[PDB]
Amino acid sequence: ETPTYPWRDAEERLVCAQCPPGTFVQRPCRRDSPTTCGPCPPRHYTQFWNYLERCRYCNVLCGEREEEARACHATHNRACRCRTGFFAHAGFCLEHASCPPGAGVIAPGTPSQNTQCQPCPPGTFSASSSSSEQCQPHRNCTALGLALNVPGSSSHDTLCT
Amino acid sequence: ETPTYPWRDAEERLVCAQCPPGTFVQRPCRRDSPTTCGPCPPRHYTQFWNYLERCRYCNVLCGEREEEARACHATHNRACRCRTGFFAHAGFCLEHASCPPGAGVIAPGTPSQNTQCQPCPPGTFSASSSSSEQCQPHRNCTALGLALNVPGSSSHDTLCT
Amino acid sequence: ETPTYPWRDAEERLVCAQCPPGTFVQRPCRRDSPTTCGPCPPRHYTQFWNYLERCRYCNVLCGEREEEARACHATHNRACRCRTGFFAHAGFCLEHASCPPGAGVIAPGTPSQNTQCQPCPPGTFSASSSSSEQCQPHRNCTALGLALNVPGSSSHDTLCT
Amino acid sequence: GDKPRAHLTVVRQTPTQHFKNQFPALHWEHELGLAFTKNRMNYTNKFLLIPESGDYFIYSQVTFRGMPDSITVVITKVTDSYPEPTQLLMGTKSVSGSNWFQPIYLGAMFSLQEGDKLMVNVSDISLVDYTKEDKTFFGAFLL
Amino acid sequence: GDKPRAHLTVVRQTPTQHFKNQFPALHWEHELGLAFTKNRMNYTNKFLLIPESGDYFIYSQVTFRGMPDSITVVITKVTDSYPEPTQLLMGTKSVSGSNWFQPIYLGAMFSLQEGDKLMVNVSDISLVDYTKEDKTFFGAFLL
Amino acid sequence: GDKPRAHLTVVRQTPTQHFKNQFPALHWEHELGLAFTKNRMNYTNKFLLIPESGDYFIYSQVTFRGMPDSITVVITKVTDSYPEPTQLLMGTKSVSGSNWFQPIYLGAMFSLQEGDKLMVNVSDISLVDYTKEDKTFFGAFLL
Repeated sequence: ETPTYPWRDAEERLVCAQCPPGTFVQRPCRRDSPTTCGPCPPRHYTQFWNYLERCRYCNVLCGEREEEARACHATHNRACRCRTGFFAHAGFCLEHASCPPGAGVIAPGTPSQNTQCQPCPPGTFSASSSSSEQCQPHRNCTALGLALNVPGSSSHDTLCT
Repeated sequence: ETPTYPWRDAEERLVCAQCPPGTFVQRPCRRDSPTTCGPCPPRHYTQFWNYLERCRYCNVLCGEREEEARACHATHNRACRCRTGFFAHAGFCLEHASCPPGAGVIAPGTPSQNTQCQPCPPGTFSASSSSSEQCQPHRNCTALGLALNVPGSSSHDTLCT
Repeated sequence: ETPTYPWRDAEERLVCAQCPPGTFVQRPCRRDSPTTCGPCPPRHYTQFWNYLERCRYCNVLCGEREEEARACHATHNRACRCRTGFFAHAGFCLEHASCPPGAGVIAPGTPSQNTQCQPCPPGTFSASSSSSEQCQPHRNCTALGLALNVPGSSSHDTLCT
Repeated sequence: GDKPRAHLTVVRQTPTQHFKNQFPALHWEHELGLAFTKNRMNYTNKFLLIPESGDYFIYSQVTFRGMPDSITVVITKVTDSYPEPTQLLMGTKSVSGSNWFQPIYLGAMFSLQEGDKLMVNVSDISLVDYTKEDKTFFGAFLL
Repeated sequence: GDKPRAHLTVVRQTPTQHFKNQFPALHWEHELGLAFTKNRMNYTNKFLLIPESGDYFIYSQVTFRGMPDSITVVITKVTDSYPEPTQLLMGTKSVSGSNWFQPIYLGAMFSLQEGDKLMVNVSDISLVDYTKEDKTFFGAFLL
Repeated sequence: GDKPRAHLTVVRQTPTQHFKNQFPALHWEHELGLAFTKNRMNYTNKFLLIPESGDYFIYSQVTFRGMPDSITVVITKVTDSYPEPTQLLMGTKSVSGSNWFQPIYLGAMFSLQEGDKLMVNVSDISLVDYTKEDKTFFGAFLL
């Protein structure tokens, strides 16, 4: 059940136990003794069962427009994500795009994807060119008690009298 | 008459015969014996008289928009040319250019050069913007039995009545 | 007072004199003898007191639009500057810029900086778009004995009657 | 004495069937033309196999040709002692000119162990110029 | 036998306080991750320190990222016997695309002396991608 | 013991008289400044001459400067046993910005024979930055 590995003893061929996440092989197994698993030193990690003779180094630095998603822990590497108004793609970390007047936000900006704009279906509008405004519905002069003097699909809602 | 080469015998300095195209020196010459020329293995070639101890490798692969001009033969490397509607220059293999209305094809597109356009000399025209149409002559309303109501040099031939 | 250096004798640890500009250590010092400083060979230089065992090579070649500012001398490297109508920046050597009509030359083009243009202050003008013309003053029809029928700030001076 | 060495050259790559979003590994020629392996250095299916522990110089060039936003070459070390590979070298370049080509060269020294495997991964395998052995290659030698 | 070797990797650079107009030198990691020094090769504060006279292969890659007119990497040799450094290797590239990144790789062989110091200088230290050990690095080994 | 080595540096190139359409070979400095040859490695008129059979690491950088569609560096092996040269290494890049400069670096390992000759060929010899030894160079060493 316990993950295992083969080793060339300085004596024979024996079958040593592997070491759990957060540890490494500090000393190989011997016929007398089970594997000595030591804890990963600071700024080092092992995320899986392993027979490394040295832990892995937390080698990711967050840079530019990035912050820590995960901290360096004995069982995982450091990780970085793009900041609030920023998203990453193709190897770069660039600021979210704004939906212009006519299209609305159907998907808010995530550290992964860009703000997806979609033109508002007949009956809705988008006033501003920010990345917050969704497709808001038009005013009903009908069910309000007025008359539709002017209506604009693209923006500006509608004007009643 | 037979190409020759000097060799350090494992014994002396002797003068060995070279090997013909399609062969290589399988064994050097000896005072007793002439050079042993063996045939080039598959996917290998020698194009000239030589004293190589190993044939050359057919190391050209045809790629992108290319096909075999020559196949790999015991006496020559593989070779590639640009395809039908394509020509190569500066290291790239790009599609032939089309002559616009006003210029005509004086040189059809060859796997080497691009389709050369030249503006049609007064008395000729080019209707379409393809790379096939040359400079076609205008209609003679004179020797046809009509009158030249409208004539256009650039394109459209001429209209008679 | 004389610059000095420590040396591992092929015998001890001794304190040898350095060599002046235009020389190098031809032979290290010995308890018996002071440092032998030899002259730098042609196309070589040392610009400072030193204990080099070989002079430095005049390794700068003037190229493109450049000429010698300094020649290779036993005490200095060769040096290059951009030519008359040229200036160098960011690693390139490009021709001086011309001041257009409206701005004038407050700083003539130097092998180092570019010709700096500044728009002429009310009361002056710049006719041509060369890099020689500075901000010339307007005509005084007042102190000349005429009247200012037309005046233009940007260019063309003024027209009197 | 007899030190492990290999110089590998590009062949025609087979299209990758599925995308893990992972950078696909190149396949190489290992014995024909300028390609060779010697002194116990084994090449098997995309991997150079390290036969002896020591310090190695490793290099690769991949020529990219386009007829994306970036092209990337990574040299990767796989070991049995751990499920995740190690990125030894990365050459990454932003692409801005509809017909273009560009080489990426990487070389450096690394302490390696007997049994380690080396591969070369690229961002987009279809952009790789495979037409000649002198443009795209991969090698390593014990110092 | 036991030959001097080092492979150094990028860390976060500290902003340079003043400009001499001089190309600032990079700082390096020398023992963690893929970084190492051995056999009397010492790294101290930006310098690789040469412990033994002989011929060395020296290499460096600096990945540049911009979110000027040119980017430049120089590998420089400092000696006590002379006040001015020697430029051994220069990789210089003109920059033309507001978001971009680009590596510069340099490697060559040089005759060096015990006591010589090697450093890597760049045109603009704030353009240097420092985010991972595989993108920006510096090494040397006695042949 | 005493292994063949050379590092060559750029000098001013003489204009090529006629065009065979062939890529012209560079001329090099072989003894002054950072340039050297030792242990039976001979440089004669554009050629590095191989004195001993074995595996060599060969490298070159050519810095190109423009004040065409592509720039190209090739490292070429000439032998007496065959009329046609062998292309060992090719660095080729498409050029797209009227004032520009760009380096091309190539390095790899090859099995060479005593008597072989190595040269560096470029696409356009007038584009080669020749102004300093640290920008354009050519070397080789027996492993």
